Amino acid sequence: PSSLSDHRPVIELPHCENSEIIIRLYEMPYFPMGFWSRLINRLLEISPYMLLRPNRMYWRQGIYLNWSPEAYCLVGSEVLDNHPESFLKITVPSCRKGCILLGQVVDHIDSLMEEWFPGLLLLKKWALYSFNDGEEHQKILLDDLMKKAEEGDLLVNPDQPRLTIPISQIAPDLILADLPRNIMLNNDELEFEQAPEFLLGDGSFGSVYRAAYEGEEVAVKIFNKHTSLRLLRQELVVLCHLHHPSLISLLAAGIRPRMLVMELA
Amino acid sequence: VPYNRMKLMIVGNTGSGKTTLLQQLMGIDVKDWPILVLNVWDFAGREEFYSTHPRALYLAVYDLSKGQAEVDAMKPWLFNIKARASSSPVILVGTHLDVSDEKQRKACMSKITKELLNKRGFPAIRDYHFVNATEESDALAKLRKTIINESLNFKIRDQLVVGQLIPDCYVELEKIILSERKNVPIEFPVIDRKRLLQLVRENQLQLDENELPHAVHFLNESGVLLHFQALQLSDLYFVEPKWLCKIMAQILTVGIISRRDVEKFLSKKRKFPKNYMSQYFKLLEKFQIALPIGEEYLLVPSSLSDHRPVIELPHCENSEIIIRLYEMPYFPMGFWSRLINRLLEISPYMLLRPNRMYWRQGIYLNWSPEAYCLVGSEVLDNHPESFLKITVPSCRKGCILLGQVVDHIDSLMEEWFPGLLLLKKWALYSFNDGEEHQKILLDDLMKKAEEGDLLVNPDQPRLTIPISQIAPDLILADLPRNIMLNNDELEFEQAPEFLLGDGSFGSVYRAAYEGEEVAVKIFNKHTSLRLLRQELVVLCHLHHPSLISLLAAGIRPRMLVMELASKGSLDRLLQQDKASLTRTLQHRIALHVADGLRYLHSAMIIYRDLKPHNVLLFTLYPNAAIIAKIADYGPGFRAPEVARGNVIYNQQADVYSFGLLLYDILTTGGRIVEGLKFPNEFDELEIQGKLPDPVKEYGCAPWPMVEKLIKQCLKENPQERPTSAQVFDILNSAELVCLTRRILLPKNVIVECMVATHHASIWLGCGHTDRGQLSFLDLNTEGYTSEEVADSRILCLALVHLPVEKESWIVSGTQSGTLLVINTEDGKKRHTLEKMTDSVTCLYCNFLLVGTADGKLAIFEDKTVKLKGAAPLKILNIGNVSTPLMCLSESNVMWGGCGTKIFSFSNDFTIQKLIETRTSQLFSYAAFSDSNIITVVVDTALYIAKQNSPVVEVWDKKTEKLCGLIDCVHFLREVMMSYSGRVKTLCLQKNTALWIGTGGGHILLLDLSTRRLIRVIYNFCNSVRVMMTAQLGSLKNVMLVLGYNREIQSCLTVWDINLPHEVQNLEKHIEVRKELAEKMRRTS
Amino acid sequence: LTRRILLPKNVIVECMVATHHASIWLGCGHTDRGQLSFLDLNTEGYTSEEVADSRILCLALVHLPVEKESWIVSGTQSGTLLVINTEDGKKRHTLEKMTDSVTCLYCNFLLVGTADGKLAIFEDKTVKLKGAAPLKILNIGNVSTPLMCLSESNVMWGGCGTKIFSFSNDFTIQKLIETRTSQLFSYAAFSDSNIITVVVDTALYIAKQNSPVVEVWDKKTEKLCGLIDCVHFLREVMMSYSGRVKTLCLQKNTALWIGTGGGHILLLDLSTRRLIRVIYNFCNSVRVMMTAQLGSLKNVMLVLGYNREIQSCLTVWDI
Ligand SMILES: Nc1nc2c(ncn2[C@@H]2O[C@H](COP(=O)(O)OP(=O)(O)O)[C@@H](O)[C@H]2O)c(=O)[nH]1
Ligand SMILES: [Mg+2]
Repeated sequence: PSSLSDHRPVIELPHCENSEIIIRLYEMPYFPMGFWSRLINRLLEISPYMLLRPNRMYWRQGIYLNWSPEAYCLVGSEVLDNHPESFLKITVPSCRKGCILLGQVVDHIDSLMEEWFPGLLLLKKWALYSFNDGEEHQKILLDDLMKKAEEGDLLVNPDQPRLTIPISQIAPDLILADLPRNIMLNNDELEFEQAPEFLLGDGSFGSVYRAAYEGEEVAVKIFNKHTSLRLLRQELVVLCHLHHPSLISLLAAGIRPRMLVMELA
Repeated sequence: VPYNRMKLMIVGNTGSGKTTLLQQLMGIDVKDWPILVLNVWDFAGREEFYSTHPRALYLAVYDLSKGQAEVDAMKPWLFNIKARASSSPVILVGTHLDVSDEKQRKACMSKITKELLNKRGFPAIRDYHFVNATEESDALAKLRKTIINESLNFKIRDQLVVGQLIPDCYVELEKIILSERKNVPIEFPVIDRKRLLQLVRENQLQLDENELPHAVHFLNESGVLLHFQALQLSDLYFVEPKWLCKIMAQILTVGIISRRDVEKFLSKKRKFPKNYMSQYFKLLEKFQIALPIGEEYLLVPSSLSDHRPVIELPHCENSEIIIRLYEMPYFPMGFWSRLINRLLEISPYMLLRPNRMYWRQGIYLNWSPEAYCLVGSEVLDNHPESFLKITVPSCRKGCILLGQVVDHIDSLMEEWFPGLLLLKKWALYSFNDGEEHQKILLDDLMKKAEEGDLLVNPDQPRLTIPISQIAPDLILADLPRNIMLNNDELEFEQAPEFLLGDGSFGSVYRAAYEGEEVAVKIFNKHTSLRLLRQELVVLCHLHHPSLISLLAAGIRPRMLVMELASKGSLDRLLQQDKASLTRTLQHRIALHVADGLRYLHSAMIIYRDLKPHNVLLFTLYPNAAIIAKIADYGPGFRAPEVARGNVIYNQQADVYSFGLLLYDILTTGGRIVEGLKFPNEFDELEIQGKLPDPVKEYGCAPWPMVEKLIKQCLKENPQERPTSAQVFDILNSAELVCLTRRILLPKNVIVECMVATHHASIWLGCGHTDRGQLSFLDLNTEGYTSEEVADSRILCLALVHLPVEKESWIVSGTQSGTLLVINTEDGKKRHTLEKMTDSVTCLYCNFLLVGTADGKLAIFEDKTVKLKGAAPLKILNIGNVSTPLMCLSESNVMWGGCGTKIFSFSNDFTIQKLIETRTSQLFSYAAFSDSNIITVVVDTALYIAKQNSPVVEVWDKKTEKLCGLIDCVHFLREVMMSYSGRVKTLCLQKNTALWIGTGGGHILLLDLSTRRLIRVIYNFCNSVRVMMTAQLGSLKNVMLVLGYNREIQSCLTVWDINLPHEVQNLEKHIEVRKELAEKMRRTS
Repeated sequence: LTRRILLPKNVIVECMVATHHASIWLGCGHTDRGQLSFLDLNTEGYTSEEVADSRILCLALVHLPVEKESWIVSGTQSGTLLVINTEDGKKRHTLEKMTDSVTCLYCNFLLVGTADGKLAIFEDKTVKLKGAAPLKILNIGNVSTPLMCLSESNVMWGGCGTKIFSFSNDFTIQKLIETRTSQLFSYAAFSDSNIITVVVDTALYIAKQNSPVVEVWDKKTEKLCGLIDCVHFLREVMMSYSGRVKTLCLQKNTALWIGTGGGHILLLDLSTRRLIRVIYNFCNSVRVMMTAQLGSLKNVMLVLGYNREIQSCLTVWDI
């Protein structure tokens, strides 16, 4: 109900320690009233089962949702002392179900950034993290995190190498661990040469080649430095629940190469 | 102080004129009469109080113009008076003399000189008068003088017997309370605030355990307030007499009435809490105002029609029915309402509901033409004595009904109308249908029952009757088939060598029955039959595995054949064979006793006698279905509460007694039992409740859980003590059995690592401070010390044992990367080995393996480490600056964790395989898979726990493949942010038990052969830090679990390594006996 | 045949014997003196003549085809035995008076059961003598324990008090079963009772006085084989029906007829112990039942009872 105030109820949560949760921040000074009405309309679509209608508590500029002690998802606006630039904050527990809830939410937020703010892409994406429970969190610009995601290593403290953090915890929606089990790319089965002899076609995202995934010729979409990672999962969203004999099915994704594997015949 | 107040009880029948008598002299109208202040209670109407809740003088008032008939009517009143206060004075006053000819006066005069003044059974009427009218009279002047002088004489009589006079001195504080209770203004005068009122008046009679009970006792006897002591509205609900009497009397007058309609009226009359209303109804029962019929109805005995409804019984010929008569001089007041309450529960099927009818003076139950029952009053001409008649049809069900009826009648009289036990019992019979019945006393039939003969007509031998038809309750024909005595099985001699014991009931002999050892109770000329049947009633309907059952009864020689214990009583075992008394046996005994108590308490039976002398053992074999039983269900070992001799027994008394039994079991020496030999200290000790620490005082091996159970059980306050149901639940625990020790560490001490000495003490690290501090725990004395030994914080400890060189050293790896090596036999021998290039993350040792934070593995030669500054044999680079080594396991090939890879080593320290486990992310969740390995357990598969994972990975070392996942969250998800589900440590036992510690205070026991949850051990502490497997100095294997208990508290818990087995075995044990309980109860 | 034979109003019968060759002798229970009545089944005729001072307790037929004569022995309350020739009612003989009253008779030789538990045995042709002494006398019970059931079905089963006897060819007690041990089953008031009727085939069927059940005993091991619950069967039927057993008759095809004290007669199959059929409301109270053949040799059941105005009724029931 849009008639509600921006009240934020004192709800005791599970997963109170820093390592118990995932925190994603979206910075922008102001999100023109109506933004959160559109946001909640798209937030009231979240359901990890699709890959239950819990005691959600709408906060006008965000929502509680609740889900379960095991997996929950809080989304809403925030502001800090001496930090007038407002921001969105997402809190899910550090687990796959939380990752799923997060992944669906961040896609809804970005689709809103495309919808409510066409062409704006402000909207700074930060991974909030800590090397020790009870300590102060630090922020990673996801652009730099993606530079490190390419490496596939942990966040390594250069001054104290003894402190390292899994990138997948830092940003669960960066590495596709929340996919339906049947489409996680088996890197030991994707016999993809990437040579011109395998070229089938192309597109704005990059190029289409062929590969012997699990011994079968499949089509492969290489997101060749044309907004990779992002477009890849957005396509996966379209592919999810897309089931018809006349259509090209998904034969596993592949976030590490940014190469979607599709039906070829 | 010299209390000068006395009660005046005025009794008589309605219309006597007794109130106006009182008026001139000066349910129940209560007023003071200062003369000496009398508390006058005028029983105006039929106030059952004289029987429902009976320093007083009785004034018996009757109408002389009615005559001798009225005199006889007063016999029940006199009986009742004698029955509760035979020593109290009675003044008999005839009224209406001004309308009664002296003919009646002298007729009644002679009547009382012949039948009351000189007749036993009545409370020796002290004096008497006749009064013309309540206008005034010389007779009344004399009566006043008589009342005064006689009440003085009475108190003199009390001084002669009781020791108290009309100025007897009572504690002044009780007198004060009387005044405090006088001053009470409450809308619904029910008092609980009395505790506060005690505190208002300073605090007098401060002995709540003794003086308080005496004050209350006094307050009822003195006529001040009302306790109602098994009601819920009893102890904490003191009620104004005026309301109790008024409201209940009114409701009677406001005959079957539904409960609900009564509730409706009551809720408008006086808005009582529904809780109080449930008690209200219970009070109506206890005060004989109304009896429960169905759960929705009340009988309301008073006012029931007194015109016995026309009932035509089936069966007419003499031989078709059985008749029993009870001759009485008069029925006691309330006799019938009490009798009815008992008879309503009769049923020939307890081993469709009956068409019940009520006469006030009788009950008719129908059921079926096959079996029905009529009980009611009948009177014959020329036979002043009133009497009961019981009629049942002559068949087995009819017999069963008869047995129940006569058992209730005799029990009624024993409890409520003793003195009669008069009650001439007659049986009716005839030798030919169509003729008249003949009477015979049951005593004579018992004489014939002993002969076993037919009743034979002394004039004509051709006419005989099979005794059973006349009296099927003299011969035990109403027994369950299961307990009829088979005379071809029972084999006994009654010879001296078989005598097991005796008592007021007769004697007990050892015998054989169906090839088994049994005990035979013989009622050898001790008011038998009645005692026999009482025991039969109690024994039947109690069918629990922990009780001694009945193995057939037989009237022919009047016997009860019961189970004989094989190993004898506990007391003997305690003093004769401690070797049998193992920890396992002891626990099982405690369970079996607790069950018996739970059962008997649910059966509303207070045992009142739990001592070692009453516990019987049927086999010392620890793993048996039934081991201990409680004898004879239905000294200096008393609860301090009941030890006062001024309270009533209840379940809490038994619980306290149980606790003492448990204490006695704990100390197998029976040390407090040995204390009995000096009873002057023993009985008082228990009264004091100041028992010594069973461990420290007697040298008894620790047994926590039980130790606190005893403390919880033996509390001074009855309301604080645990219920017997709860006691059992506590005893029903594998944790109870297997927890052996618990040592708390000093406040604000944090231990991050442990090394037990395999030979009885533990070396402890210390992560509380930021300084290399080494602590030490002595398990033999629970001693504790600590000293700073290094600069940076100690991370890992390891024991170097050189039995060849006869020495051993503690290797302390720390944050600085140094290795401090200290001789266990000499604290002065401290030295440092070659410093590592990074901190030490783990140690293992033969070669001393040092795993450092930079992924480097140093290997030191076995003895070489003795030298200061010694270098390692060789050094390997496994990981890197960001991938530290964290685990060296071995169960002679090494396995271990390095970042996210699993390595393995040969005896030449060469790498035999680097298994990258990152690929497990295809299953589970990538942030769990991608995390540093904490520990590696090596069995027939590898068990991997990673940092902050909730999932344990199972790997096939033979093919290097993921073979399964263990979801710890799932297991605790099944259990109803302490539930983090984070895996802390893994220990593995070669009997398939897998021990998994976690973030919260839980330990999971899994079955390696099936990957299944055996049990969740929990509410251990705040968080589990480390777990070790270690052999004690007794060679017993235990788990050493060190945890946090945030108030930074930490502690060491020692568990019996066989916990997994105890969990399963106990569960089985409990279930088997559960089934047996149902088996027994169902047979009946 | 089911012939409903009615006798004169207030006629009461205490004993019955039929000539197995078509007529029945009946004892006049309604009188105060031994009167002997006689029913002619061929013409439905009925008469009576005085035979004794005391009443008749039991009648029996003595037949000597070698002598071409037959007699009715009258066992009376007096203990005397009057022998009455049926070919000549005036030709009467006398057997030695018993020590007590005669409860039962069975006739080669005549067995005489008495109230004091004795069994006199009179040699067949002593029936022609007056003041004749018995062949042999057995001491079975006593004054408190009467002998009452003589059931040959070639040895004699004896019902005396609570014990079952079996007598040899020379009157030796072959077997003795005290049935008081049956109290473990049933109910003591029934178990402990005088035995009235004993029926024997493969097992013994014991009807005790005032019992609603029949005991079944194993003649081969002397053990209780089972119980027949008559009142149960009447319970199955949808103070007139007390269920007390009055008489047991048994045909070789296991047809056990149980006459009760009411108007019902229970026919039961002893090969399965299963109720076959109840005769409903035969009379108000069945007294005795006898298996016999008519003049046509038709096998009928002589069901004698009362329709209480005592209306004695004999139905010549169709077997
Ligand atoms: N003639 C006469 N009648 C009396 C005497 N005392 C009482 N009664 C009558 O009895 C009545 C009092 O009865 P009460 O005491 O209220 O009834 P109770 O409590 O049921 O006995 C009054 O009517 C009196 O006049 C008396 O001395 N003489
Ligand atoms: Mg009055």
